[PDB]
Amino acid sequence: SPGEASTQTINLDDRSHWGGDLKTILHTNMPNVNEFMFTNKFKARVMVSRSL
Amino acid sequence: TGGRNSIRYSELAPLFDTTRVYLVDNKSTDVASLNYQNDHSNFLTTVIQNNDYSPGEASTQTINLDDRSHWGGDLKTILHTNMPNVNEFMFTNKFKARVMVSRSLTKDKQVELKYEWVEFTLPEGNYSETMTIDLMNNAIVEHYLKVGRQNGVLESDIGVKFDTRNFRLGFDPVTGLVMPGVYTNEAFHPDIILLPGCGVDFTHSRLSNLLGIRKRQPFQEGFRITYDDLEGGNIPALLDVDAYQASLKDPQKKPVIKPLTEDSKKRSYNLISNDSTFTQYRSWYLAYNYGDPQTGIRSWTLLCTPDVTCGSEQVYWSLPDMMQDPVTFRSTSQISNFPVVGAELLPVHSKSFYNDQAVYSQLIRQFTSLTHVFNRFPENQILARPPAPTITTVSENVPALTDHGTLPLRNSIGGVQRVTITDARRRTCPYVYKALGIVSPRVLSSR
Repeated sequence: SPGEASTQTINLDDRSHWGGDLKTILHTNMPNVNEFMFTNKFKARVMVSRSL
Repeated sequence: TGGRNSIRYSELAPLFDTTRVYLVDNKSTDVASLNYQNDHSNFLTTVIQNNDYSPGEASTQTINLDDRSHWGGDLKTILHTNMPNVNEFMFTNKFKARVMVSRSLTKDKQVELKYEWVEFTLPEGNYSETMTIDLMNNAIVEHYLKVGRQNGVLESDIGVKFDTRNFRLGFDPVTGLVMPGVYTNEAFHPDIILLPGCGVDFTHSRLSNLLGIRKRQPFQEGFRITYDDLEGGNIPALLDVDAYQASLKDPQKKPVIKPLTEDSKKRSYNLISNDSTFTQYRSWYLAYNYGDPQTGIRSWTLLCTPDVTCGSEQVYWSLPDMMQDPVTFRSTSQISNFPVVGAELLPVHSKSFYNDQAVYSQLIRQFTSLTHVFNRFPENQILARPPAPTITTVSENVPALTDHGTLPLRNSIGGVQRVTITDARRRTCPYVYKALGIVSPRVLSSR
């Protein structure tokens, strides 16, 4: 079971300090502008009223 | 041994050399909390027999066989079932047969006989060697009703019957007839009586074994036995008793030649020719014993003892959480593939008893009275009711105090072990009332 597996363990030998090589494959699809990367907002000051 | 013994538990102190851990189901605290949704053939047990801890909590603690040694334990077990003779699981409640299902005068003036394969099922229950047969014949009839008859089918032509007598004892080498005018109703092994255009298949039923008709080379998926197969060995016809007796008053030939044709209530005995002394009805027994041994069924089939149990099948124990996985077994979590530590025959034997009721019944239907759903054709000598054999057998369940060897086990036995009994096909077995395991670890070697 996945649960059951969560119990078992891989045991690198105890008598030695071990190390591992970590290679990874990352793939995204984030868009140009969006709310998260803060590319969808921007404050500007404009004219909002004109009266005599 | 020396420092390698120590069997330890949380603070409870050092125990030295073999001891005993117990695998039990009936443990009260466990039931309620762990194996609620499970059954006796696949449950969880707390092996920690310490009164003070929750079952959950216990599931944490562990029995530690000393680390410095490879340990082993003796596994004795008590298995007790109660599985019935016939049932859906062991495939003893189903069996396909091909019967007549329609009879109508086709469009011109010729006729039509259409046949079909139908699966009949028995009411689950534990039966006799015989009453089982009967249940089958009945199940054939029960169908003839819902369909057969109400479509031009006359009992005078029901296609399959499971009887039990040697339909050719009275037979006379010259007259070509069963002289005594009655097929001597003594029991001699289950048989199968077919008719033209039909037969039976056991491809998916152990009932075959109940009958005692085994395939001469079993590992062949498929078991169909049809008319055309039962060659040579058609039930000879009964001689006309009356015609013969009534004669002898006046070249000058006698009433012999007359082979009866039908019986009271005029049931056709379907004779091949208005000539031939042989009826169209064909018997397996007859075939096997009397027709060409090198060509007949005697060739590809084998005649043998009944056995109600339908076949001694075995079961497999598995204690995944407490014992090292035997040689080639892969370790997993798929219940239907756990490692196996012990095999044993499923606790069922066949007791035999002497039948007095053998003849008692021949002296009650000779003195007319009601009928059973079993003898719906009393006056037929063929669709009659197979004679009860003396010595019936009955599937009987029995406790099996078995004992598997001594197995290698892990040195860190979990607070909660999982027990699992499986069958040949690998699935729990509903018919298990009690499983009990006793393990006695003891040092085997050193690390």
